[PDB]
Amino acid sequence: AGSRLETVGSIFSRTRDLVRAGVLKEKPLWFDVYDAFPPLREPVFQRPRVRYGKAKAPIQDIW
Amino acid sequence: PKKPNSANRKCCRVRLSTGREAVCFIPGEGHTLQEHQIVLVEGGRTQDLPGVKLTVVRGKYDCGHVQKK
Amino acid sequence: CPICRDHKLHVDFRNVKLLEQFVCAHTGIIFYAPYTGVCVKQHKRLTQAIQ
Amino acid sequence: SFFTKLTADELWKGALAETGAGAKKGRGKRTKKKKRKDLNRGQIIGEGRYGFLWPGLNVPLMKNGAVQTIAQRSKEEQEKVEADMIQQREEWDRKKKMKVKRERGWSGNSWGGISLGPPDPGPCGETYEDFDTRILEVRNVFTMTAKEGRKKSIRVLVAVGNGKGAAGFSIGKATDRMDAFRKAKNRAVHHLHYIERYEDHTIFHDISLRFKRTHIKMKKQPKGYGLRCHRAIITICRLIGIKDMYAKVSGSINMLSLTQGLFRGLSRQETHQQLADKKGLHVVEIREECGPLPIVVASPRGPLRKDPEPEDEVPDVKLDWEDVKTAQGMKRSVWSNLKRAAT
Amino acid sequence: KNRAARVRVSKGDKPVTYEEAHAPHYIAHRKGWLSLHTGNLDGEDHAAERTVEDVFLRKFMWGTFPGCLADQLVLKRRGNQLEICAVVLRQLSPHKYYFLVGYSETLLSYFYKCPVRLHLQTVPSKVVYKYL
Amino acid sequence: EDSTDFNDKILNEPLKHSDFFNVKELFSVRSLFDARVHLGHKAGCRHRFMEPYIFGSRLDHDIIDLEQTATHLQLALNFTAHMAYRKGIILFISRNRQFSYLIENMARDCGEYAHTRYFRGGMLTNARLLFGPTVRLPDLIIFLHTLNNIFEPHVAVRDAAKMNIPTVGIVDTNCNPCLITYPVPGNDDSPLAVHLYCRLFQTAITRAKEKRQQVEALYRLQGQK
RNA sequence: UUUAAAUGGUUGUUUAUAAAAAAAUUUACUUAAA
RNA sequence: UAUACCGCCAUCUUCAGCAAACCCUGAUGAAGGCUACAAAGUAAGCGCAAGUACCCACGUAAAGACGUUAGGUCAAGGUGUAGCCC
Ligand SMILES: [K+]
Ligand SMILES: [K+]
Ligand SMILES: [K+]
Ligand SMILES: [Mg+2]
Ligand SMILES: [Mg+2]
Ligand SMILES: [Mg+2]
Ligand SMILES: [Mg+2]
Ligand SMILES: [Mg+2]
Ligand SMILES: [Mg+2]
Ligand SMILES: [Mg+2]
Ligand SMILES: [Mg+2]
Ligand SMILES: [Mg+2]
Ligand SMILES: [Mg+2]
Ligand SMILES: [Mg+2]
Ligand SMILES: [Mg+2]
Repeated sequence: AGSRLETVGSIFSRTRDLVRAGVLKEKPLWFDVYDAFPPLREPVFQRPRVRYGKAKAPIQDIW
Repeated sequence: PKKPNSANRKCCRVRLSTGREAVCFIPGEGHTLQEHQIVLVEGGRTQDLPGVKLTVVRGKYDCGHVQKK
Repeated sequence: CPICRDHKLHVDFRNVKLLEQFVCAHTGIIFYAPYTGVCVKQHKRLTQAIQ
Repeated sequence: SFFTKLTADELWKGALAETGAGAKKGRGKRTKKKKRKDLNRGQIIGEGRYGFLWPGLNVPLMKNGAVQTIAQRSKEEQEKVEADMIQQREEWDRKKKMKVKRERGWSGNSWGGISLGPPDPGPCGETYEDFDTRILEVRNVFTMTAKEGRKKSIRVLVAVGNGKGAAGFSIGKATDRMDAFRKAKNRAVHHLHYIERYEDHTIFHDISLRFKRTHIKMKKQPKGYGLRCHRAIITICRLIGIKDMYAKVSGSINMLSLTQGLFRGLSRQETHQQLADKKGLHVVEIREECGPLPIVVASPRGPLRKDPEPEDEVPDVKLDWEDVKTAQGMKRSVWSNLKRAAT
Repeated sequence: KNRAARVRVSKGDKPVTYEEAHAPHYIAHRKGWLSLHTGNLDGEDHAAERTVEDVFLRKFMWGTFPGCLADQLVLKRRGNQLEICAVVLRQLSPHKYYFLVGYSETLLSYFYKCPVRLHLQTVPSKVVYKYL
Repeated sequence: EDSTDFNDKILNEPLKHSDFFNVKELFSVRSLFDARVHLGHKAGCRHRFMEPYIFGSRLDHDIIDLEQTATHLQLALNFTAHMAYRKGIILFISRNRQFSYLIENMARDCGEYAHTRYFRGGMLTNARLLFGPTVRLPDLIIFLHTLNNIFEPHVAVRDAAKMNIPTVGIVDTNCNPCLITYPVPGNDDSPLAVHLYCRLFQTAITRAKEKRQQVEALYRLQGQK
């Protein structure tokens, strides 16, 4: 099957849970590589928000 | 009746034991009620007839049961 | 009801496996009649047989 | 005249009146909608009213190794053949009159809670026989077109689940109700959630959530409690595999908001292991039925912190008045805790 | 809108034969005539009697071979001979076909006082030209 | 009986080493700096999700931190090699028309696939209708440029996540890396930078495919005797 | 920016499943006798 | 009884749209789905078109979908329902 809910979790968590639940009969070719060498950040969808009030970006000027 | 219905619904005006006079719907097919007769009325509005909020009870005092077919 | 529709189900204090179906396994309370749909007559007989 | 006779297809097309102005814009609704009967069904070639036996057509060509000659059934023999034919028709007609018992959903004439069966197998020899489908809503939506005016469409909400944590829902739209069912059923299996069940029977913690204007408050319950929630939530819970839970739906009771809100809350629950790992502490379960026994349900896979979590004297938590009001015996309701069938 | 002999579009699930798929303005362009005789040629006689005979024969064969015909008849007339060409199905037993061919050829020869032959061509199923 | 041994010696063996394909030697922080990988867009073009990767703003020009680029690139090149070693279909996607010819050559040279053209709706989520019921979708998608030509995320980023296909992507300071599996913060405009990315990913893929052939051959020669 | 131009009786315009089956004929002269 | 219908048609049409099956968007609402230096659509089938008839590739015929007007026709013929049968 597979889950096309790209805004819920990541491709890893969705694949792991579906293989775990018995929906996906075989793990995809990439799964074992991700599990061994995962990325620094789990790719989860986030919504970009504008900064209001006193919220400022932490980027500093290089001098 | 009011829209979208059309009929000639048999009603009567009674003087209630409280002294008030109200219009009461007579249910069933065929009624033999005449003036000065005694009836028992109950609640329940006639959804068609605006303002008729009382119903005559069939089979009490003078108002008899509807005659079979 | 479930008891009256099958004439071979006998509500007896010895038919422990049938009586167990009408008791909660986790709490041990006898289900009230609306739970299973047994008529009042059979629920009374079931309660007495369970006791 | 023999030359004015038409064929069966032409006769039935006229008599049935399936294509006409009466059916274009909900103009004529007739309970006595005529049904087509094939009158050639039971007819045998060569059988007539006179009862002649034609060798090689009605009867076998050769009998006893000799060619049969033209014969005619006797009067009484033909009567039996004609009587049997009437009996066969009545039996066939009887079969069609019989009504098959349909398992009703939430109501007799409601589509909610009726099973649509397993999702259809995928093109690549893929099967979903484990999954069960159940309808949640069937709505007759309408749009306006320049040519035809009111254009009727069917919107169908269906949920699917295998009963072991994997469940999903989708909306299907089509002019025909069957097409809407199929589209929704097949699309739902491609949009599956995985729901974390505590001990494979309940939720890990109480979830309070508002999706748009619909509020859902779910409570974790012990085994044997059953499903004491909105009929739609009961249906979804059976597909997910949750056996014990309580839920109160407030605000708008929109079915699409409820379903989307339920899956949003259940998907975002924190398991006991995730809590132990995040906090670096043991998660110890205290059960009244087990006295003071400390049951460790989860331990931190990584290093275990040595500082105890700071115990705030007074918790600054937002309490729901309805919960507090019930705990103080201030909530009377003639509709609460009513005896109901096993769910 | 014109209606004559036009099988109208459905959902793409109605199988039509090649003859049924072509409207009347194709009768000398993409499809031919289902009957060939001399009645309708210039200076020829008896067009009326040929027409009645064709109408009867198409009715006769429809009822004589009920459920067997897979497409329309092709009636051919050469001199005194009448030849009926029918595309039938492969459901009825061959014995019943031979009986009906011997019966129809004899009965029709005595009815129209001419030698009549019936040429059957069997197909496993109706030949679908397109799905309308 | 033989399948499990084959899989262990070939498929599971490389997954036990931190850098099986030695991709760390392909690049250094100096080489990345000389390719202008650290040059980001102006601060007014900054995406909020790229702030963790930005070293700072030099006169309103965001400078990408190459020390994080190096760690992110190491993981991306490692993942790419393992997928090529496993005979995975790798698809290069980019809508930057200055580099469409370069990227399409790089894919053909390493025996992989490139999609540098207008991405038609449903290429990934409706593939079985577009290509055929038995079509095999890519196992990895490498975005050399993650933005389309209206400065918005390439539709394939969302659709790759829908289809559960891992994605490698060069994410400049104006890009959204939230759905890219292996983001590599770096300049995606300068030819020198794009030429380096193409050299690095082409080498890692070529190296991995040859290693798969060497390992299989050794296993087979030993198997007979 | 820029002439005038009123009217159109009442009620009616949207949901529950689908579809029959059959059966065989049963391989090679002439003849005769009591 | 054309307001039960088949059949044959008028009308917009001196139109170019109708649309199964999928995919995606709108927080999974009624609904919506294009930009070519392209940004989510792919689209069987039907109509247009193309072909064919007439004296040409022109023109004229023919053709002209889905629907609109419960449009016309129970009096071409057939036919559902109801009615008549000294
Ligand atoms: K009314
Ligand atoms: K009315
Ligand atoms: K009639
Ligand atoms: Mg009342
Ligand atoms: Mg009911
Ligand atoms: Mg016309
Ligand atoms: Mg850039
Ligand atoms: Mg006026
Ligand atoms: Mg008006
Ligand atoms: Mg009409
Ligand atoms: Mg022309
Ligand atoms: Mg014309
Ligand atoms: Mg044309
Ligand atoms: Mg009319
Ligand atoms: Mg008229």
